Amino acid sequence: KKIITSESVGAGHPDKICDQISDAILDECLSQDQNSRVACEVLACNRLIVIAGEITTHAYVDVVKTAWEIIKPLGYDENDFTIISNVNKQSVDIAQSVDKTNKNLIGAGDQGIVFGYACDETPQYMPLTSVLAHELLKEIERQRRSKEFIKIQADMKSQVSIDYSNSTPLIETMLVSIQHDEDYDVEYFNKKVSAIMEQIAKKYNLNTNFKKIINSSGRFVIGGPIGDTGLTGRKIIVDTYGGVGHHGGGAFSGKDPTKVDRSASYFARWIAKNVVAAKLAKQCEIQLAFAIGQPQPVAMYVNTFNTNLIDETKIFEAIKKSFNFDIKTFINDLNLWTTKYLPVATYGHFGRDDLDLSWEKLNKVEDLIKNSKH
Amino acid sequence: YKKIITSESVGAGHPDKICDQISDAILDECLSQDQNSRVACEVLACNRLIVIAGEITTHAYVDVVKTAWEIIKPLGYDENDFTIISNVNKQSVDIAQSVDKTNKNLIGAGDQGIVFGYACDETPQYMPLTSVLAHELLKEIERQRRSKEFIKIQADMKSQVSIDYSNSTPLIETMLVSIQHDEDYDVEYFNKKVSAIMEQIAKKYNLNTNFKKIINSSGRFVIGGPIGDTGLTGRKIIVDTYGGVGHHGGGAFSGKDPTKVDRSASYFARWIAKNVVAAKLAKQCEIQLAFAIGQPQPVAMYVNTFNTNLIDETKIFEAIKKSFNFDIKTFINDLNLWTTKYLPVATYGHFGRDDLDLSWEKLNKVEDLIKNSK
Amino acid sequence: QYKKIITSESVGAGHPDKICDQISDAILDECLSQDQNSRVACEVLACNRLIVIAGEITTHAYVDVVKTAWEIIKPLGYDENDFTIISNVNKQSVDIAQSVDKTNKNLIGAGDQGIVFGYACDETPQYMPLTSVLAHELLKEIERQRRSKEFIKIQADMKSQVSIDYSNSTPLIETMLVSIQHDEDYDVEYFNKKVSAIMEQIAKKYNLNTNFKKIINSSGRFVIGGPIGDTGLTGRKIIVDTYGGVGHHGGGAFSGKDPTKVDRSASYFARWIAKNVVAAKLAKQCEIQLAFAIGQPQPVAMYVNTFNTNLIDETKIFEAIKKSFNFDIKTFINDLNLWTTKYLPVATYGHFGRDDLDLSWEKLNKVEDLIKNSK
Amino acid sequence: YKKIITSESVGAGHPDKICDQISDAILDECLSQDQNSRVACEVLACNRLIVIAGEITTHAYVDVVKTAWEIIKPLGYDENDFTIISNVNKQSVDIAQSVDKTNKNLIGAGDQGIVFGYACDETPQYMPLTSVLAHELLKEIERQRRSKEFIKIQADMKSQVSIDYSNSTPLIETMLVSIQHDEDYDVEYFNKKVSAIMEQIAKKYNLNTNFKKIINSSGRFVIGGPIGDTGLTGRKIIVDTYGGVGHHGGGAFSGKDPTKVDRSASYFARWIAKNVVAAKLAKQCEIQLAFAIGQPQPVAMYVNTFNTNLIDETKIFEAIKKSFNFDIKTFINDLNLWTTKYLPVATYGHFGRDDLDLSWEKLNKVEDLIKNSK
Ligand SMILES: C[S@@+](CC[C@H](N)C(=O)[O-])C[C@H]1O[C@@H](n2cnc3c(N)ncnc32)[C@H](O)[C@@H]1O
Ligand SMILES: C[S@@+](CC[C@H](N)C(=O)[O-])C[C@H]1O[C@@H](n2cnc3c(N)ncnc32)[C@H](O)[C@@H]1O
Ligand SMILES: C[S@@+](CC[C@H](N)C(=O)[O-])C[C@H]1O[C@@H](n2cnc3c(N)ncnc32)[C@H](O)[C@@H]1O
Ligand SMILES: C[S@@+](CC[C@H](N)C(=O)[O-])C[C@H]1O[C@@H](n2cnc3c(N)ncnc32)[C@H](O)[C@@H]1O
Ligand SMILES: C[S@@+](CC[C@H](N)C(=O)[O-])C[C@H]1O[C@@H](n2cnc3c(N)ncnc32)[C@H](O)[C@@H]1O
Ligand SMILES: C[S@@+](CC[C@H](N)C(=O)[O-])C[C@H]1O[C@@H](n2cnc3c(N)ncnc32)[C@H](O)[C@@H]1O
Ligand SMILES: C[S@@+](CC[C@H](N)C(=O)[O-])C[C@H]1O[C@@H](n2cnc3c(N)ncnc32)[C@H](O)[C@@H]1O
Ligand SMILES: C[S@@+](CC[C@H](N)C(=O)[O-])C[C@H]1O[C@@H](n2cnc3c(N)ncnc32)[C@H](O)[C@@H]1O
Ligand SMILES: [Cl-]
Ligand SMILES: [Cl-]
Ligand SMILES: [Cl-]
Ligand SMILES: [Cl-]
Repeated sequence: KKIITSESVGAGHPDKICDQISDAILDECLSQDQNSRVACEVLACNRLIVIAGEITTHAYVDVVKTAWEIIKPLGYDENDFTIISNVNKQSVDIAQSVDKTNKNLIGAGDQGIVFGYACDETPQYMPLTSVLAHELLKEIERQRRSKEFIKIQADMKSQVSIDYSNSTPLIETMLVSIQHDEDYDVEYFNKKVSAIMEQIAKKYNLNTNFKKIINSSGRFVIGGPIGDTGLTGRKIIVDTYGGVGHHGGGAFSGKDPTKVDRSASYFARWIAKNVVAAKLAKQCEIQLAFAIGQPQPVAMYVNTFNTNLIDETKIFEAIKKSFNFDIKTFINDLNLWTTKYLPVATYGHFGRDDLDLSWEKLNKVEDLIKNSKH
Repeated sequence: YKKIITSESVGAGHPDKICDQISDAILDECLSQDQNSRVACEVLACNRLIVIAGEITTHAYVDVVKTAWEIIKPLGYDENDFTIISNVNKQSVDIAQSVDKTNKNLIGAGDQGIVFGYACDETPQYMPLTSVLAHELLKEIERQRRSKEFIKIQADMKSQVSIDYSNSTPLIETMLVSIQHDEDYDVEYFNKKVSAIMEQIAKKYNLNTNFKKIINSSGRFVIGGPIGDTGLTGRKIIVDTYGGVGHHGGGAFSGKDPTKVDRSASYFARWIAKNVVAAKLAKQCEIQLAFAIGQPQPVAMYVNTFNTNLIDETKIFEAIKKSFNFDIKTFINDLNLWTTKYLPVATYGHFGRDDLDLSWEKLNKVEDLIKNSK
Repeated sequence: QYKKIITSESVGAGHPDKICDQISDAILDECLSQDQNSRVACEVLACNRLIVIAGEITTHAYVDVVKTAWEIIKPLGYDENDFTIISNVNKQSVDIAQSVDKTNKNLIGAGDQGIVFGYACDETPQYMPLTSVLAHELLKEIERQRRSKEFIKIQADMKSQVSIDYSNSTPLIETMLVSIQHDEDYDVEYFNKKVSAIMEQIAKKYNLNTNFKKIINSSGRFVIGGPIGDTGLTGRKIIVDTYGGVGHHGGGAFSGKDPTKVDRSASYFARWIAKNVVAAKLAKQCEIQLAFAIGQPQPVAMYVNTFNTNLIDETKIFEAIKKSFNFDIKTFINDLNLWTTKYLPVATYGHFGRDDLDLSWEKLNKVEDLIKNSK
Repeated sequence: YKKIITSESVGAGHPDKICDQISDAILDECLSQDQNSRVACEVLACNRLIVIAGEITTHAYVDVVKTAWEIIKPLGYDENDFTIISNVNKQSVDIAQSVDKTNKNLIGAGDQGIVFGYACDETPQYMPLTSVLAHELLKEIERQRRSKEFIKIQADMKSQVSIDYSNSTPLIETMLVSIQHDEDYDVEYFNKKVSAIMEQIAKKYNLNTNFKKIINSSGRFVIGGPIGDTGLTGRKIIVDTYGGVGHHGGGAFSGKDPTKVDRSASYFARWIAKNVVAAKLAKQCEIQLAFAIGQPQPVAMYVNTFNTNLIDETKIFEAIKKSFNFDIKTFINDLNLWTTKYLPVATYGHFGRDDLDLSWEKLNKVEDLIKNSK
């Protein structure tokens, strides 16, 4: 059997708490000052939250109040954490490279490599393993908040394995771990989780006879930052493509759009998704590489995994003709100065049928089709 | 239209790598005193603060300040440069009971997750050439910084290497380096030193010497280390692994004892893949393994040979299953992970290190694989 | 999500409203085969174990309504003892008849007042909305497979609904939904796989994406069906019969009606105009509204809407239509051979864009006239 | 070239409307006795037969003969005019299990389907003027028939009004009425009465009086009601709604309890559209909603403002999502659909009825829409 597996984590997972605080701080800066330079990193461990990084802005963000906005809906209060604010300014050496003399150009905020990915497995143009893993946790957290699923807490993880041996996928295993109250009823808990798992499988017209692994540790009462240290940018595969897509290593949360790790990753997704939606391939991955201070990528590679429906050279040419690779220009084309990032800090940045993200729009299919012709 | 693949590396004074080094230095000290330590040490370094956190249950005592100074003093920092915060929590007893089975003789996985192992035949290291070259550039620059053969530079540095794989012999397309330099440097001397190092590395691998060189594209890099950019443990996971050519499941290595399968199973998967390729069963091999917390074996496995298999894929899969022990306690012991020193892999990658002697890099399973693949 | 997601439906041959439309039109066809001057307005109700055949017929024909009903219901699996049949056939009001039969002038007066809309667009080779085309194709294929036994343990009552995202210039399928009546002992895994493959095969036939949401038997159980599960009546699927909610509708039903009922004949006429306008490349979409008065031989109003997709001035389209078509009711009925057309075939799967049939109102025989008259 | 739009209405003695009235009178009787009734009552009226059929599961008992007599006696019929057939089946238990969820806080949609809600600013009713005028003609004639101000007429009648929208002020182009009359009527009196009523309605809406009048074009209409034409429930769905100016999804209203979304969601969509227009977000608004049997929320929505939007269409869409709850059970309760009497909307249209007090006609969401659209 060909068994592929991906994961997700919930809103009370400690790494995700950090991503949410980073992006909530970013969103508050950008709401006040659209030219903010923000690289906000957070650490959450036991009873300490550290808010750090490099920010140059006209805004003022109350980082304590912002942190409380993320942690109060998970059950924490104002006395649970020491908060350390260590906000440095952006290095003037980086800033002079980004802010070019030509005021219509933005130089890349760093070197690096990013990958964008899309496939035709799901309506989201995402790997089915990742879609199912996120949907499981979104439903559990929805029920936790509405009180349809009682005596659970917000720290949780999922993992879904799919059998791709035949042309119809089968679910092989669904796994969930959910932090629970000391006085929980394990029979009620197992039945709730089993039902949620089946409901998600049925929503995607899949089999319902898969293995279920429910709270395999056998006890999960200690959780959140008490059980495990969180840091920003430690769930980059959960944030992206579940291990089916390649990754260049850059984290998203807490970064303004001049950080190409974020903005060019969104751009690359937008390209790949439109290539696949245009039916030029079943799977498409776009690698882009950058040099600090340079306003365009220094390299690009387009991989269609032998699923291309037209010549690879024509795909590559259609992409070059249909997209503008100037950083300032693609930041503007995707409205990244006015996008709210907090909503993508949980449950993935891509394929979000619950959100309206610019990099998910299929508005380049007509250009790609026209530019790919004979 | 050329096929250009790009990977990166970072130096010992890069702030994320400072954190990885402190994490692994702390781990090495714990394991030297107590081979049953449970350690998950996470570090943040920003401006003038180093935060040492995570979850440790041990009979050892580690002087975290002294350990941090051992990493930062060779980079030019002193005892008054950083506030050091020590926030060492204990391992959750709920996780511990799942890992330390009542049985004895078994170790349960320390978490769920997915890991990937990768190997290819491009280099004697069985690693992607892009990654090998990127690391070799920075190792040589840092060697010269310490010997004073390359003056007026500092320890924060990055590299990026682009290779053109359009034809059967790879060609270097671009080598890029950024190196933190002193205010009073001589840019002409600096450019000449870097150019020569780039050519020397290319010649060491018998490659072309006519490639593009991008040297300090920002045009000024005086501010650096944690002053210029916040570092965190486990934020260079692609640099630590396969440079974007191999998949990644998202787990970080540094600071973790071998019961954390993100580390131990990633090493195990590498060991498998490298032996597959060394046994000439394939030119490239990638192995995915998935885990469930508390369970002593993987819950899923997938083997990809990218259509470079020299025998039937099913026989490779079977030979792997027959030639390795998938029990976690057993593979931890087969790789001598309780007595391996991790600090040396906290810079310049955990894989393909022909400068080190790592158990997961040994070609001691070739014989078994060949026998079991009939 | 913020999107232009447009949705249309279809229903199958064993859907209870469609059973009624088929019995209505089969009765009409038998009358017109015997007497081309028949006046027929045949309405059918099917509930539980009763079929009522009613309406107003004046004819020299004789139709065996029981035998006709059995011709519709036997291929769906019913037998001769499943329904009580009530035949309540009244004559056409002589007050309506004298208005329609203008023997004096050689004219036909409209059989009623009313408004009709004809519609066409360039999305499909049928010149129909893609949502409607796909919805019908799904059910035609499932019913084809039911009869050939390629798809087992299903019954004839079924519905489909297709949602397309038109937010950008290329349409993408958003959702395909089907509900199919199934046997008690069915295998849900086999059923899901069969439906999924049919859905994908229809998408691929039209060169569309195959990664859309699939909603398959959302009720979770559909063993009770046909008139037992739901009452059918003639003329309760007028949007399925026409343009799936993309086109406007004036409210008139088609089935069971002879061509003097302008609800039917003028609807067909308006489709014929709209289709030819679009095929002539005068517009990408065209909707024609016509209004009538009982006893009057021509429409009392007309409006032509090209939805801002006109390729030439709207006044020239309007003029070309007036020069190319004859709006006298008797004349357009004869131009479309409506007295000799068989209507049973259009009582399932829609009256328009039927590339599986040869309908007069679907012929592109006015394109040359429209192009010439638009200059 | 004039832009002439036309709509119709029919009177209380029209045979299709007789059926709609008996359907809704039966429904009202069921709901007065049992608010959890499930009712889908369909009626056929032809020559001398009335058939009362459909699917009802209830604790109520309705005397269907007495109910039918309550509709037909004020139209001049008596107890010996019709054979009455009662064929009341129960609701399919297969449908019922889908609608009446185990989770008793949800109602699943009673069927699949598409509904459209519409509103425009042409009249105080927020309805197309053509429809408003057509209904007003027949309401006034029927009022006069009953008060004996218009003698020697009967209750079967129809109207049709054509308006020229070529210029910014609408002009009436044609008014057409047909009214069933006694054999011994005086045609001159009748023509003058109808002409005056037509002028009186035009003057009520401040319109022109120079339009074409088409009065009893057939030239004789003594035979009428079910003797002249067969009626069925749900055969005037355009007259019931928006006169051909709004789109329609094909579902009928009369005889259905609120779990049939063809009715309840049509009312809900009207309530949205009307409030959008009253809030001055657009001059015309049409809302399409699609449903799946057993699912408690719509599966699709589209909002069309016909390029008359006064703010961005995305902000209208967002304001609607924030201001309305799309859960079926919730919108049924918000509109008090279990306790609304439906008989009054079975003649003269279900929308824009400034002579009734309908929940879906209340402008009680304008403040929410304005607030949520900033
Ligand atoms: C407070 S902000 C803006 C002050 C003033 N409104 C202005 O435009 O100058 C100025 C600097 O404070 C630093 N800073 C430190 N903590 C901060 C916080 N919580 N929010 C915003 N900036 C902060 C950043 O480096 C930032 O560039
Ligand atoms: C298992 S912990 C990671 C290792 C931890 N750092 C240690 O000291 O062993 C990682 C994630 O698993 C989840 N987790 C925490 N305690 C758990 C338990 N008792 N059972 C299952 N999952 C748990 C939480 O989401 C947590 O962030
Ligand atoms: C210091 S250790 C060893 C003490 C004594 N040797 C023993 O065997 O119990 C005990 C606990 O201290 C906590 N601790 C806090 N900081 C520490 C540090 N710097 N090194 C080791 N353990 C630390 C860990 O949770 C660990 O389990
Ligand atoms: C450019 S910084 C990352 C973004 C930064 N947090 C900011 O506030 O914009 C990332 C890495 O690039 C390198 N770096 C820092 N300053 C640099 C410069 N002035 N030129 C080039 N590379 C630099 C250092 O290795 C640093 O860790
Ligand atoms: C049976 S038809 C034709 C009889 C005879 N062949 C003739 O030419 O007079 C005469 C009338 O019967 C009434 N009728 C009742 N049931 C009928 C049916 N089943 N087929 C045709 N006409 C029917 C219609 O009103 C029709 O005008
Ligand atoms: C759902 S029924 C209509 C409401 C019904 N009269 C009642 O009493 O609730 C309308 C159509 O849906 C289909 N239908 C019937 N039973 C169904 C079921 N159990 N699941 C799905 N669709 C069904 C049939 O095509 C039927 O004509
Ligand atoms: C008359 S009601 C039952 C009266 C009894 N009060 C009860 O609660 O059970 C029971 C069934 O009768 C059927 N029925 C037949 N004709 C009916 C009618 N005229 N009014 C109500 N139900 C009728 C419906 O299917 C309904 O669910
Ligand atoms: C004209 S009839 C429709 C077709 C009719 N079933 C037939 O057999 O020809 C439709 C409606 O028009 C009205 N109508 C009936 N007889 C009429 C007449 N003599 N002149 C005008 N309208 C009439 C009634 O309102 C009736 O419900
Ligand atoms: Cl984790
Ligand atoms: Cl970096
Ligand atoms: Cl239906
Ligand atoms: Cl009518």
